Amino acid sequence: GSQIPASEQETLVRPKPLLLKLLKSVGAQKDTYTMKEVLFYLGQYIMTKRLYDEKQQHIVYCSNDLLGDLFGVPSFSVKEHRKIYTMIYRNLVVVN
Amino acid sequence: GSQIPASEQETLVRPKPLLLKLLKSVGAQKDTYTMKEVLFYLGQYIMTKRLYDEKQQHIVYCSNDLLGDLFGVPSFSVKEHRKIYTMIYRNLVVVN
Ligand SMILES: O=C(O)[C@H](c1ccc(Cl)cc1)N1C(=O)c2cc(I)ccc2NC(=O)[C@@H]1c1ccc(Cl)cc1
Ligand SMILES: O=C(O)[C@H](c1ccc(Cl)cc1)N1C(=O)c2cc(I)ccc2NC(=O)[C@@H]1c1ccc(Cl)cc1
Repeated sequence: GSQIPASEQETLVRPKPLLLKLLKSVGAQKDTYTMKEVLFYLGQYIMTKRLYDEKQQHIVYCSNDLLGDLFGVPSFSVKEHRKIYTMIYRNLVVVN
Repeated sequence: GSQIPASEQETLVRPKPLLLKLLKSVGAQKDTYTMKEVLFYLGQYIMTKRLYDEKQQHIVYCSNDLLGDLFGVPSFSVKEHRKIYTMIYRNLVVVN
């Protein structure tokens, strides 16, 4: 989360089928996570498939990728935390 | 429009306050347009403010532009025709 209220970073959530598959494919193994954990695994993911741009590393390109289907965009910046979060929020259910 | 029938491109619409200002900001001067015209002005806007990705030209990076707020995305592909129509529709009222 970095600059997302730490309180919000610990928010307990249940990823929907598509996001859950993304997570487990990189090593995750629960059905319930904290936002901070999702970001972490989503972080490994980006890193392993190298969805980042070599010369412009803070920009991710997920056009022809499963991530692109979850987020619904061809690219985003890892510097804009609030936007990534809301993009992640649509692929899960917040456990109350 | 494209991938979208001509019957749909000619649909009559009334942009909402923000999209309207957006349109008039690039030379438009009506309060009601056809989808085809909105796309055209929106095309000039994108081009005029150089919002296209230099190395992935089919991607409109509108993250830090008012266009980002209206479309609700940090970016989008000009190949996703139906998605663009949807984003535009949310910003207007179809003149019945
Ligand atoms: O570790 C961080 O603090 C940072 C981060 C950036 C934005 C947000 Cl919302 C949370 C965390 N982050 C990265 O900088 C990062 C960037 C790339 I390019 C690749 C991996 C990576 N690793 C991270 O753990 C996160 C991160 C992971 C997934 C996503 Cl979608 C965004 C950022
Ligand atoms: O001219 C077209 O047929 C095409 C177009 C693409 C998608 C849709 Cl839905 C309608 C029209 N189009 C562009 O390819 C385009 C691309 C860029 I990058 C910049 C301008 C541009 N000009 C256009 O007239 C359109 C277009 C304009 C605005 C938007 Cl939001 C999307 C496409």
